[PDB]
Amino acid sequence: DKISHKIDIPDSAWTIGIGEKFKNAGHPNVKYPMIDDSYVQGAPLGGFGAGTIGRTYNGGFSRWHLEIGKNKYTTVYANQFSVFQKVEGNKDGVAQVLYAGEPENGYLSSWKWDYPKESGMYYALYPNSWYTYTNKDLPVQLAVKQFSPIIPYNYKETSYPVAVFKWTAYNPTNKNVDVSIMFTWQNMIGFFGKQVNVNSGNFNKIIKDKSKDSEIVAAVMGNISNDNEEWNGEYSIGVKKVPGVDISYKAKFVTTGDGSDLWHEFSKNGILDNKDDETPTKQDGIGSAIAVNFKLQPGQTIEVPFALSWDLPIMKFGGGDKWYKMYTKYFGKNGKNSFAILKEALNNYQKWEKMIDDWQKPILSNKSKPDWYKTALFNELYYLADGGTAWENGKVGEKRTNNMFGLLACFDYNYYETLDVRFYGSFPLVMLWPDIEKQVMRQFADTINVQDSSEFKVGSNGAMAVKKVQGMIPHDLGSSYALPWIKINAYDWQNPNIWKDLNSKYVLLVYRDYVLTGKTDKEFLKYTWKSVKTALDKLKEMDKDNDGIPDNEGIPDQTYDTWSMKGTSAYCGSLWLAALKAAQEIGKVLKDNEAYIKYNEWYKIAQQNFEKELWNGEYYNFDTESDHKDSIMADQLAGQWYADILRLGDILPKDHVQKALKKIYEFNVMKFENGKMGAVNGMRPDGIVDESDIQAQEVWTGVTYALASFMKYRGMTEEAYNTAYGVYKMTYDKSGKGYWFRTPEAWTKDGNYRASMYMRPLSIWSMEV
Ligand SMILES: OC[C@H]1O[C@H](F)[C@H](O)[C@@H](O)[C@@H]1O
Ligand SMILES: [Ca+2]
Repeated sequence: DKISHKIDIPDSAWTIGIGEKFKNAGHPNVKYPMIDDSYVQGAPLGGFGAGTIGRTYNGGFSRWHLEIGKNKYTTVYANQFSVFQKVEGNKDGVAQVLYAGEPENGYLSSWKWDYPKESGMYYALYPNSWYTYTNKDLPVQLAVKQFSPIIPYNYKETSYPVAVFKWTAYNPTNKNVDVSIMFTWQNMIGFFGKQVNVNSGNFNKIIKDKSKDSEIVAAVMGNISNDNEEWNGEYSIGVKKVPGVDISYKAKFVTTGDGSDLWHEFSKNGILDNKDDETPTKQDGIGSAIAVNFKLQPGQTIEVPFALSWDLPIMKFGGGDKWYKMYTKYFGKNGKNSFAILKEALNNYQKWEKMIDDWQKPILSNKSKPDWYKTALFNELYYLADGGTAWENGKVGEKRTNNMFGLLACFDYNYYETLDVRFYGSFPLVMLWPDIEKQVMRQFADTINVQDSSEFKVGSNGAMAVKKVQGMIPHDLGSSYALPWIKINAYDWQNPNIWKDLNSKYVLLVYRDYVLTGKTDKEFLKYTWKSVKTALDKLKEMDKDNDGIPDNEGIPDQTYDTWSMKGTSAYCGSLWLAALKAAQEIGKVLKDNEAYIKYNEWYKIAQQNFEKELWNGEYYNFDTESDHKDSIMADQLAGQWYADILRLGDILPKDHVQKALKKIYEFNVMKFENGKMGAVNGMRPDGIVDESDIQAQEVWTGVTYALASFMKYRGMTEEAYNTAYGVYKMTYDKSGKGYWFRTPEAWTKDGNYRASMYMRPLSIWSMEV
C-alpha cells in the first residue's frame, strides 16, 4: 500500500477489507419477519431529505433509500467504477470492475467482475468514506474519497442529493502506465413509484459544459415525460476535466444485456466511443458511462473528481400526500435539474471537504479521546441521512415559512419522530442542526390540543381506544405508509394517550433545546409554553394515590412498550421530577409566577415521595408495585441524567445518584457478558438478568450510550467509556456482530438483534455536551 500516503484517511476511520467475509454476524431475535440486509453495508451518500444511497464496502450501490421512508436492499449491478491499466511495452491492458461480487443472472456478463480479496480496503468516518485499491495486477494504485456535504449549522448543502467521488492515482513503478477510470450508472427512472412500463420513455443525454478553465462532461438520465410525479426526475453522473486527463463517454448502453456494447470499448484501451444517442427506450434498461484516461509516469500522482446527483423532487407517502423535497428550494421543483446539482458539486467539492474537516477537527484533534470513541461518534450520524429522513418544501398543489422535518424511529417500526425515542436520539440535531430540532419541537407543540375521537384497536390487548386525546403528546408524527405530519399517532401496539413518559419527555426536550442553544431563545420558550403547562397538568391527573406522581398502570405505558410498570416507577417518576424542575425554570424566564409556584410545589411533594418510595439504600427500585419491583434498571435515573444536561441541579441526593450509577455498572454492565456488550436493562439484585419481559433482557444501544453520558458527567470516566465501549465493540469490531451502519435498538446476550437501523443510538452525542 503506497496510495494511503497520498491521501488523508483519519486513524479513527472504521475499516474493513474489500471483499471481506464476516463470520460472526447477528440476526433478528423476534418471531415475526424483521429486516436483515446482512453485514455488507457502507456509509450513505445523500443529503437530509434527499433520499440516500448506501454504497457498501464491496463497492456496490445496494441500500436504496430514494423512496423516502422505505429501505430497499438490492445491488444495481450497472452502477460501478471500473479501471483499465496498460503498462507501456505490453501488448494488452487489463480491465476490472471495482466490485467484490458478480451479478446473479447473465446481464453484464462481459464485464470483469469479482474484484479479488486482499486487494483493497474500505474506510469510513461519516460523512466521508474511502476505498483503496492495492492489487498485484494493477501497477497504478488508486484511491477514492466519497462524500456528501453534510455540514453542521448548514441547512442548504446538507439537503443536496449529490455525492462526490474524488479519485487519487499514483504510479509507484518504474514504467509509464496508461490508466482509465469509468463511472457507469443505470437510468433508474422507474426503479420505484411506477406501477407499469418501468423503463418506458427513459433516455440519456450528454452535457458538455465548456467555460474557460472548466470542462465538465456529464450524462443526464431522465424520461421524455414532463409529468410531475414521485417516479419522475433525473440522475446525472459526470467528471471535471483536470490537466493531463482526457474525457470520454458513452451515452447509452443496455443494462438488460451482456454489457459488451460498452465493455468491448473500455477493455481495449480505456477509451469510450463518445457516441451520443437520445433514443428513448421501451422495455430495455439503459445506462450511461463517463470515463477519464491518462498516462502516469513513474512517481506521478493525479487527482480527478467525479460526481453523482439525483433530482427526484417529489416524495409520496402511502396515504397519498405528495411533498417537494427540501433541496428543491435551491435547484427548483420541475425535476430537470440534475446537471445543475452535479455542476455545483464538481465546482465546489474542495470547499465542502474543508467545511467537513473544520467540523470534525475539534473532536479528531482531542488526543484525550480514544479513537474507537471517535469512530462511533461520527459513524452513528449515518442515521440522520439514512433514517427515512423527510424534509418538505411544500405540498404538491399548495407557501409556508417553515419546512417540516421527520426522522424515522426505524424501518421495522415505521414511525416519524417517535418522541419517547427522540428523547435519546435527537442529540445530534440540537447540537449540530438546531433549527431543525426546534422546528420538530414546534411540530409537537402544535399537536398538544389535537383531539381525534375516532378509535383504533390496541395491538397488545385487542381493546379499542381513542386515537388522540387533548393535552396528551403524541407518540409519533405518522408513518411513511400513511400521512407524515398530518395523521399523528400511527403507532398502535399500545395506547400512547395513557403513556407516563411522553408528556414529561416533551417538556424536557423543550428545555434542553433552550439550554443547549445558549439560553437565548425566549421566543421558542414562548411558542411552546402553553403546551408545556398543558402537558404537565394532564400528567398530574394520572396520579391515582395522591403521592404527587403519575401512577404507571401495570401495563407497558412508556417507551419500554412490552415491560410493565406499576405505581411509582424510577423511570417515569424521575422524568416527572425533572420535567417539573424544567417547567419551574421556564416559568421564571417567562415571568409566569403562578406557574413557577405551582410546579415548585408539585416538585417538592413528588421529590420527597419519590425518594421515600424507591430509595432502598443501594439504588432506586424499578417501581413500587410490580412483581420484580426491586430490579436494578439501567435507565432508573433518566430524569437526573437530563437534569445534568439542562443544568437543573440535583433532583435526587448526589450520594444516592452515585451509588445507583455504581450499582448499574457493577450489575447491569459488569455481570452481563463481562461488561463487553453494554448495559442490560434489568438485573435482579442477585446478579441474574430479570426475565419478566424480553426488554428487561435486552441491551438498548441508545440507553447505554445515554447512561455512559450520565456516568461521564458524574465523574465516573472509566465506567462511562467502558460501558459505551461494549456498544462500539458489538457494532464495529471484528469480535462484534456486524451492525456497522445499521445500529440496532437492542441485542440479547447471544448478540442477536431487534430493529436494525434505529434512531436511539444517536444518543452517543450526549457524551459531547
Ligand atoms: O424497542 C421499543 C420501541 O419500539 C418501537 F420503536 C416503538 O414505536 C417505541 O415506542 C418503543 O420505545
Ligand atoms: Ca401516584
